[PDB]
Amino acid sequence: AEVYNKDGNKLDLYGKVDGLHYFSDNKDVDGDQTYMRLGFKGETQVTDQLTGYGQWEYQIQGNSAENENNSWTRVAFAGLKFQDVGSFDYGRNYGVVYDVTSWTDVLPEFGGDTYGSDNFMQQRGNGFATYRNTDFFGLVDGLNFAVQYQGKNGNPSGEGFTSGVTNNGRDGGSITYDYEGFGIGGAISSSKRTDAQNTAAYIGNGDRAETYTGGLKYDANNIYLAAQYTQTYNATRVGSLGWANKAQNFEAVAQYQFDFGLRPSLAYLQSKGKNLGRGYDDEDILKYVDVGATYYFNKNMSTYVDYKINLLDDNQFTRDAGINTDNIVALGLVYQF
Amino acid sequence: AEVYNKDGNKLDLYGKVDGLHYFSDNKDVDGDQTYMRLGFKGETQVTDQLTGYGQWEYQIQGNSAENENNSWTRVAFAGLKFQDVGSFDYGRNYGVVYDVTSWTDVLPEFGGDTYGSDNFMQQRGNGFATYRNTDFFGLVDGLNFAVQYQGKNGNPSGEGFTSGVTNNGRDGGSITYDYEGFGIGGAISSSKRTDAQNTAAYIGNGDRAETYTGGLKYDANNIYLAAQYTQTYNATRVGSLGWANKAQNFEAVAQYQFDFGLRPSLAYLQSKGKNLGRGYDDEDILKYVDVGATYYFNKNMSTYVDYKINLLDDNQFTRDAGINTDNIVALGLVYQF
Amino acid sequence: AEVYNKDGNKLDLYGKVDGLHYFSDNKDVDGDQTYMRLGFKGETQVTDQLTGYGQWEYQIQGNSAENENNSWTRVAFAGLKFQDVGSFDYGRNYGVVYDVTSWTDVLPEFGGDTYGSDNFMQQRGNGFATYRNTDFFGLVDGLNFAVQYQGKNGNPSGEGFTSGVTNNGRDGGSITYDYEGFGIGGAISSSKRTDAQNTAAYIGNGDRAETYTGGLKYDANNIYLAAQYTQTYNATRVGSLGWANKAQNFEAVAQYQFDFGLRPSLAYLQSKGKNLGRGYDDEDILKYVDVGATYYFNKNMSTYVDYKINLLDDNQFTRDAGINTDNIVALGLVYQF
Amino acid sequence: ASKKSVRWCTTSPAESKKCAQWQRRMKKVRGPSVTCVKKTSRFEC
Repeated sequence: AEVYNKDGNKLDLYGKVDGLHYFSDNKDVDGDQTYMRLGFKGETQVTDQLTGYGQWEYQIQGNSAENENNSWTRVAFAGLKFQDVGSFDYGRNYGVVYDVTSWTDVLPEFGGDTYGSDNFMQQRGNGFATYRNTDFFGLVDGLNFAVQYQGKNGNPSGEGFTSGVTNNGRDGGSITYDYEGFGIGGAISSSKRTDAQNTAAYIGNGDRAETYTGGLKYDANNIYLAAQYTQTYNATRVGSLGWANKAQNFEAVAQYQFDFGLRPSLAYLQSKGKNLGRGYDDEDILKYVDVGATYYFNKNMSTYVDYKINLLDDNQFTRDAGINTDNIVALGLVYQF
Repeated sequence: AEVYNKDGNKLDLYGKVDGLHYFSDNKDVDGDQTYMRLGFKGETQVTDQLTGYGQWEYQIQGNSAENENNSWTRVAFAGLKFQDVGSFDYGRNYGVVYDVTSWTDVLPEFGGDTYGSDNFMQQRGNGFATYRNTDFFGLVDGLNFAVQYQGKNGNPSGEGFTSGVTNNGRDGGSITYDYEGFGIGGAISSSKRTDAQNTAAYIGNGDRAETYTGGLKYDANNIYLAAQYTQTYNATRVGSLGWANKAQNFEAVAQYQFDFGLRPSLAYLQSKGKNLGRGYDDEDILKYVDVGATYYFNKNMSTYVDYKINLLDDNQFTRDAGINTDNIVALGLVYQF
Repeated sequence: AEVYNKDGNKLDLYGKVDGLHYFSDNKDVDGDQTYMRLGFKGETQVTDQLTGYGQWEYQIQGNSAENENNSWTRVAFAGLKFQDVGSFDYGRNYGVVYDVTSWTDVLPEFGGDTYGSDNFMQQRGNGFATYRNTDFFGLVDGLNFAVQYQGKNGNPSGEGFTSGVTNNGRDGGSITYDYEGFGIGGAISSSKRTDAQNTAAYIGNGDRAETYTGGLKYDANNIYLAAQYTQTYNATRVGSLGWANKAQNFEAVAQYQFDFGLRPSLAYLQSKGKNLGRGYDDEDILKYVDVGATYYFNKNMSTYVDYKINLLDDNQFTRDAGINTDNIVALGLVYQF
Repeated sequence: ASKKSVRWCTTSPAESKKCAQWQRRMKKVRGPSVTCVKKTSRFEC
């Protein structure tokens, strides 16, 4: 909600509670998923060219006993929006690879898991410096691009420590084009991978991590259609088994937003692990049809249903990796401010 | 504090810092108890019948070193208020049994402890779907009732895992009546108890968990009078010993609210463990006269004194349970927005 | 941001995100330091003499993976500002010794580290009762003083537990004078130290802990000039080694604040361990020249550069203590509301 | 056939309602890699 807004400077304290439940054979996603997040957005406008900004978003699970704490930081950064030039922001942000792969992460609840968090630059993680430019400098229009650099986030440990660091399921650029509905967008990224993430513990001759990504979308008059395809080298988490030498990830959504508020979606997603290590071979990391819908009471409240028809078999594979393979359904009631 | 409130939708960011200290012989409750909480309330009003809502309350201890973290989620849910019909809300919420037993949880600091959190539906817990109706449909007045169902919240584990789950100190309806001052209210509730909570680890042949509760209160012209009596089966935490096969809980408060601010309270409460397991027998879980007062500077600030004259003896019992048995005094200074 | 502010009572929800990087040989401070804090100040004005207040400030690291939680409570108290009399507040506060030593903790990033958090009364810690008076009762002017008392914050353990307690790196008054720019200030403080902190684990024949402190400052027309010299007995943490029997700490800053925004600082700080235990002897706990600058886009956004030129040698000493000895640079962009 | 290793050159009638695992379990991981390359009689490859 746009709270404070006085002389140049304006705030938007914001958030939602989401009363969310999951039915699933998988009693390890089963049941109660309530959660909430709050966040602020901020801009002080410093001149007419130049404007500063910040953003902080933070989720806190609301499905556990006062015993238990849990909740983490989603996004936290400051930057400067220059005017022709572009914006810059350092901080915990979304990886660029996310400018295009986001084209399809919009299911009522599911999708946006052919990548993950603190997964190089695919999606969200620490230490991002991003540069963004909007219609190639005001001079060609709904063409734009982003380049970003992330510094090493290494070991908690006693060889390559980093201040603020981690285990390693947790240690680029894009351009995209417009002419009213219809987006194409490429994004390429590449990350040196640390010696910790490189040790015959589960999987990855990991040299750099590379993802290569093209996307399509079409959005206007109530129709939302999009596709993103991207293949990765040494960068798709395959369970907790370490990473996936090659993997081809495909994701297409289809949706219609009704004048009265209901908005069905239909989606396919999958991820095909290519030449994996350690037996295994060619093997599907994710495979599922999504069917579901959400309903907006207004722009402030709503409910959704979601139904992952889970297209993968059990095997010493999935089981190895601890990849859920069952269906789930989600039911959610949510109020956002 | 009523921050944002523009077209239909309205926010109330709120909270308090409570500068709290405890003197007690019990050096395990002794000393500094500072904490704080903040939360939001939300309504968006979707039509004239139908209005949305959200709440989120969250406390953060304020009594330890920057070393240490601690702070959990109190409440988090969204729901819908229908109009004649009633409200619904899924979420971490207060158990219904709390509609009546709250009649007496109002001491300046103590009380509210013949039951606890994540204690089935007695008080506060995850996974609640609640229905409430206000004057038996607009048609008979200051009669209402609530029914609610909470989902299993099982093991963290490898037999009965649930998503969002727990150890087991941590794995309903009410009706209440009005005619100006005077409340009667019963609440009945009942919950299957998991195999985890059922295991010769401390206490409970625990089949369901049943609490049966009626309450009385009287409130008007400065006098606040009330009583809540409830016995439970297989549902009152006895220490960390697991549960109490039969227990009888009684609680009476008396108060007077002065024109100028000060508001003495005087209250009794106990808890009678009936046929316990594992030796023990009949035995008091809690027994104490509370004497205490709070003083309102205005509706935003105040101090209180509170003094649990603690009427239980030491024994391999209390001791086994780790039940506090000394007095305590609390002294607090609070500022709330 | 002064959010709510209606009839007497007024809130100020506030905070910042600070996009912060460290380059350092020391791969243990190195890298990404993003973090944020938010906080609230509150006053309800109760009369014309008497006014209520609250404050709570809280940081949440913004440099780690959603894996990881981290973030602690900075300050949390409620008090009462009387009018001639003075103010009082119980809670988690800054200790009085900080009235004077703060005269010099204003570097763009470094400084304020010849003392620490939860370090008796030197800076910030739990359980502080504070009384402060402004110009010795309205009646001599820019002379004030503070006296304060902190309750024991003992063991988590089985001898001396406290409620809200701690390991021990973690178990007063001041007066200061004004005539326009130019401050002198003295602060004296003394704390009984716990048996836990006194046990031939690393260091301190620790009877009371004692710090004696005088400071000078000069501030008006863009110049900022200041010094603080304080010696402590049995109260300066020397690594994780336990305490420092005698130590002299010195700290001088010089800064000039330019009309357009940039505001260079130059500073020295050191800390001379006298007669340590356990071999060691006399020995520098901290020694470094600070050179650095911050630039104000406006009162709401800005960047900074900081550069600790770190004047200490490696030895079984520093090393023992785990005291950083290398230089560091920090680069930050911050946005604050 | 022709992708690096060796046949099992088979025949027609019920004889191979069975020629399975001398391809999979053969593989399970890889083993001395057997195709089959069935076919009416032995006078084959």
